[PDB]
Amino acid sequence: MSQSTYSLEQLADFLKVEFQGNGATLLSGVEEIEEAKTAHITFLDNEKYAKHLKSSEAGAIIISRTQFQKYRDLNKNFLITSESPSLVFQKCLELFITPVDSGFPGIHPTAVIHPTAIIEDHVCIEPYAVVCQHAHVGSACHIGSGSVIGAYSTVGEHSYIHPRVVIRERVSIGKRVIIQPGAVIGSCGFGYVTSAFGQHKHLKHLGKVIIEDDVEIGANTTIDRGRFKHSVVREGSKIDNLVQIAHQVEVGQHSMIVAQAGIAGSTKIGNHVIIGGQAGITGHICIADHVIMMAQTGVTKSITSPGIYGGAPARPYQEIHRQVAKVRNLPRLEERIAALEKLVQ
Amino acid sequence: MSQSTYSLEQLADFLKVEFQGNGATLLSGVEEIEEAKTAHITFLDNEKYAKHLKSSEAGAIIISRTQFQKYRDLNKNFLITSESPSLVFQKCLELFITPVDSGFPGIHPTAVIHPTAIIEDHVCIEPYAVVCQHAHVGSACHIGSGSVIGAYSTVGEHSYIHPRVVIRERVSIGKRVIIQPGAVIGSCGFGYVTSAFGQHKHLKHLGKVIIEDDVEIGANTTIDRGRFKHSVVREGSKIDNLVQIAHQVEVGQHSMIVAQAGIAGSTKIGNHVIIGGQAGITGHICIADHVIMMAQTGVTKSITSPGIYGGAPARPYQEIHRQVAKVRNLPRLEERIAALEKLVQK
Amino acid sequence: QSTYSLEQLADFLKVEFQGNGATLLSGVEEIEEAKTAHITFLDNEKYAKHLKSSEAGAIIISRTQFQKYRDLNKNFLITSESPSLVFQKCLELFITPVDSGFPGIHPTAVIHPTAIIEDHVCIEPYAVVCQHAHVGSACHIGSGSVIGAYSTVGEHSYIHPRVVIRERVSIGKRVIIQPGAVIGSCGFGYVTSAFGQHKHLKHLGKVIIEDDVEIGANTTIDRGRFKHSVVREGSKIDNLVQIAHQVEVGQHSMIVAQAGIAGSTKIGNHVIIGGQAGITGHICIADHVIMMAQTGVTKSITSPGIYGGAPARPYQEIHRQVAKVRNLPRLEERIAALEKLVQKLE
Ligand SMILES: CCCCCCCCCCCCCCCC(=O)O
Ligand SMILES: CCCCCCCCCCCCCCCC(=O)O
Ligand SMILES: CCCCCCCCCCCCCCCC(=O)O
Repeated sequence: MSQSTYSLEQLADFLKVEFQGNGATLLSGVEEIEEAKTAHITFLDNEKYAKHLKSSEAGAIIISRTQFQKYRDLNKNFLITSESPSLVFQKCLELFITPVDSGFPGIHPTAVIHPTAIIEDHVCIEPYAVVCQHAHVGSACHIGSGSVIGAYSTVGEHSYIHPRVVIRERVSIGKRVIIQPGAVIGSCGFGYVTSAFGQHKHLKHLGKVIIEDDVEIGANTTIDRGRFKHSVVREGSKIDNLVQIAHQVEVGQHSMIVAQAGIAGSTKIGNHVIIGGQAGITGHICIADHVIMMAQTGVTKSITSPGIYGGAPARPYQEIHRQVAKVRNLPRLEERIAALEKLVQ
Repeated sequence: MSQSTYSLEQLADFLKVEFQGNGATLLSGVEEIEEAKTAHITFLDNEKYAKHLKSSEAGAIIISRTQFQKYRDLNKNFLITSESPSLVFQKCLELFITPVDSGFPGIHPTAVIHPTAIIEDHVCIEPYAVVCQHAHVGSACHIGSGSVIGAYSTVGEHSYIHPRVVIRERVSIGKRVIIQPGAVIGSCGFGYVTSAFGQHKHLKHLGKVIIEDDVEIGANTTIDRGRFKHSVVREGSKIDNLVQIAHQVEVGQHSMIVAQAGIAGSTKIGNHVIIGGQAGITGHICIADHVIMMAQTGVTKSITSPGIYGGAPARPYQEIHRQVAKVRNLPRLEERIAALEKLVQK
Repeated sequence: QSTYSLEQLADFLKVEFQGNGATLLSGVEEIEEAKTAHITFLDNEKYAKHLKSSEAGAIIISRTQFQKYRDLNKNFLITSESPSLVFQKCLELFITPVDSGFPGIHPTAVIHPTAIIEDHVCIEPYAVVCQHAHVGSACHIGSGSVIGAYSTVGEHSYIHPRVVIRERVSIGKRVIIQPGAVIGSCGFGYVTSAFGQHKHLKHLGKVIIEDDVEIGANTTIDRGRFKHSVVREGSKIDNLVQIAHQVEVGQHSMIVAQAGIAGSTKIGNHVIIGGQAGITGHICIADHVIMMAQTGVTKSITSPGIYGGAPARPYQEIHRQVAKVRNLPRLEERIAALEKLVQKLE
C-alpha cells in the first residue's frame, strides 16, 4: 500500500542503531550498493564488493563496526550495527514492503478434510486443498491452494506449504518447514528388476520420507521415498528448486543443495555441505561434513575429507584447477614437442 | 479418411495467396517436405537446398516470393506468400487437425474469486482455479483448471495460462503471454544469511517478477522473485521446460532458454540470446546481446561479445573445438614421445 | 508386521535355506545394520564386503554368489531368481500400502457430460476430466489431476495427484504417473522472423504412452507440431525428465532423473539413459545402448555398448581419455626434462 519516506535518524531509532551523517537525510527505499541513489538505504555484507563503497550514492549505508573502523574517513552516511548488515537491511526492507497473504484466512469451506484427519489450533487451509485419512496438521500451520496432504502424513507446527504441493502418504514434515509451490514429497523411488528379456519390473516402494525441523524445499523439487527405510532431510537444511532426491538419500543438518542438482539412491550427505547448482552425485556413496561441491559437478566416489571439490569426475579443487589450466595449455605444449622435432643428430 | 479435400486454387483463395501450377489438383492433408506425397501440402523451409524441392512429390508447396523467383522454372504446384511459409503452412495444418479446448467456456462455477479481485470481460476461468486478493485478470484471458493467480498479481489481455500453474503474489504478467502446465512464477529466491557457525536463516523475498508481452514460459519451469528488486523476462522471450530462473535475473527481449538450463541469481542476459539445453550460468554476470551458448555449457564469467560459446567453463566456440581435438589427440601426442625418447644416444 | 522363522520363510518363498531354520525374524533392513531379527539380500558388489561381518538373521543370495560365502555361518536363503525380487516378497510381509481414504468417484470430481468413465474407477477430490475423454476400468485418477480433451486412459492405470494430461493424449493399459508430471505440453518450436522475433505455432500432434510405461514426478513430455510423440511399451521414466517434441522412446528403455532428450530424436529398445544426460535433436540411438550420467550425445549412436562423456564416446575410450588428462603434469615432466638436453649443445 505505502510509498513511505523516513529520516536517517528515524531509521536508526527504529533499528535501535548508531549513525553518523545528516539525521535529516530522507530515504524512500532500499537498493543494492552499486545501483543505489541518495534516496536509498543499502548495505555492504563482506569485502566481496568493497570498490563500490567509496563511489556509492546511497543516502544510507548499513555497515558493521569493523567496516566502519576500516572506512571511517569516507564522507558517507552510515548506520553502524553489530548484527549482520544483511540482516539489519532486511528490517529496513520490511519497512517499505509488507508481505501479503491470499486473503483466505483459516479453513476455506472448499477445503476437503478426511474425518480421520486431526486439525490443530490456528491453522489455515486454502481453497481446494485436500487432507487425507489420518493426517495430522500442526498448530499455526499453513496449507496452500490445491495442495495435498497424504495418508498418515504429519505436518509439524508453524510449517508453511505453498500452493500445489503434493505430500504423499506416510511423509512426516517437521516444524517451521517451508515448501515452495510444485514440490513433490514422497514419490516412488526409481527401482526395478530387469528380467532376462530386458523387461523392467517395478519394486513397490513402501518407505517413508522424514523432513526435519527448519528445512526448506524449493519449487518443483522431487523427493522420493525409500524402498523400506526412509529418505531424510535433516534439521536446518535448505534445498533449491527443481532438485532430484532419490530413494534412501540422507541429507545432514545445515546443508545446502542448489537448484537442479541431483543425488542418486542411498547416498549420505554430511552436515554443513554445499551442493552446487546442477551437480550430480552417484548412489551408494558418502560425502563428509564441511564439503563444498562446485556447480556442475559429477561425483563418482565418496568424498571423505572436508574441502572444495569441482569437475566431473570430482577432484579436489587444486587438482581440478590445475587440470583445467593444463588442458588450455595443450596448444602451447604441442608447440614445445614441435620445436623439439628440430633434431638433427 | 480425411475430414477434408481442397483444390490448389480453392486453398489459394482461402489462404489469400497467389498460386502457380494446376488449380484443380486435389489436396487432403499436410506433410513434411521429404515425406510428402501427391495429396499433401507442404512448405519450403528457409534452409533445404534445391534438391529437397525437386525430388519432392507433393501436391502443393508453400514458398515465399524470393524463393519462388529462384525456382520459377520447376514444375511443382506452388502456394506463394509474402509471409513466412511455415506460418502459412500452420493455417493449412489447422484445416486438418482442429485445436480443442477443455469444453468449459467462460467462468466455471467452481472457480474461486476473492471479492476484491477484478475480472475483465470475456475471460475463461476453468474448474477449481483460485484468484486471490486484489488480483487483476485482463480481457480475453484463459486461466487453466486449478491454476492460481496470487495476491495482487496481474495478467495482461489475451494471456493463456494453462492448468495447475502457480502465479504467486505480486507478479506482473503482460499481454499475450503463454504459461504451460505446472510452472511456478514468483517462488522465493535461494538467499540466506549464515549465522551460528553455518546455520542458514531465511530472508523474506519481497521483490516482484515481471513478465513482458509475448513471453512464453514452459512446463514445470520455476522463476523466483528478487529479494527487493525484480526478476524480469522481457518482450517476446521464450522459455522452455524445467528451467530455473534464480532471484532477480533479467532476461532480454527475443531471447530463448532451452529446457533444463539455469541462470543463477542476479545475472543479466541480453536480447537475441540463446541458452542451449541443460546449461548453467553463475550469478552476478552479464551476457551481451546475440550470444549463443551450446547445450551443457557452464558459464563462469561474463560474455561481452556475440557469437557461439560452449564447454564448461564456457569459452568461445573456436577454443573448445581445438580443446576437444587436442584432448582427443593425447595418445597420438604421447606416441610422439614414445619415439622422441628413443633418440637418447650417448 | 509379525514374526517368522527361517524355515517358514524358506517354505513361503519356495526357496532353499542353509543355517539354523529356527532363527526368528520380524523385519527387513539393509545389509550392514541387519540384526538377527532382519532379513537382507546382496544384489550388486559395493556392499559385499559387509557380508563377512553382517549380522542379518537371513541373507537372500544368488546361486552364483552363494559359492563365495557358503562356508560362513550366516543364515542363507538361496535362490536362482533375482535376490532383490525375492527380498521384495519379504518386504511386503511387514509393510502394507495405504490409499488416501477416498474411494470411487468423489463428488467434487468435475466430469464433462461428453466424457465416458468405465466401471470400478477411483477419481479423487477436485480432479477434472474434460470433454471426450475416456477413462478405462480399474483406473485411479489422483486428486487435482487433469484429463484433457479427447484424451484416453487405458485400464488399470494409476495417475497420482496433480498430474496434467493435455488434449489428445493416449495413455495405455496399466501405466503409473507420479505427481506433477505434464504430458502433452507444447513443443518448443517457433518461426523466427529475420529481425530476431519469435512467432508461436500451435502444436497439434498427438502424444502416445503405451502400456506399462511409468512416468516420474514433474517430468515433462512435449507434443509434436502435428506428427506424433511416442513412449513405446514398458519404458520407465524418472523424475524431472524432459522429453522434447516428437520423440520416440523405444520399448523397455530407462531414463533416469533430470535426463533430457531433444526434439524429434529416436531412442532404440532396451536403452538406458543416465541421470542428467542430454541428447541432441534429430538423431538416432541404437538398441541396447547405455548412456552414463551427465553424458552429452551430439551424434547418432549405432553400435550397442556403454557410452559416456560429453561429447559422448564409448566406455574404454573415455576411460583412457580421463586417464591421459590426469596424466598431464607427468607428461610435462617427460617434456621439461626432454627439453633439458639442450645440454647436447656440445
Ligand atoms: C575452475 C574450473 C572449475 C570447473 C568448471 C565448472 C564449474 C565452475 C564453477 C562456477 C559455476 C559453473 C556454472 C554453473 C552455474 C549454475 O548452474 O548455477
Ligand atoms: C546445442 C544444441 C543445438 C544443436 C547443434 C549441435 C551442437 C552440439 C550439441 C551440444 C553438446 C551437448 C550435447 C547435449 C545436447 C542436449 O542437452 O540437448
Ligand atoms: C561431463 C562428462 C565428461 C567427462 C567424463 C565423464 C565420466 C565421469 C562423469 C560421470 C558423472 C557421474 C555422476 C552421477 C550424476 C547423477 O547421479 O546424476
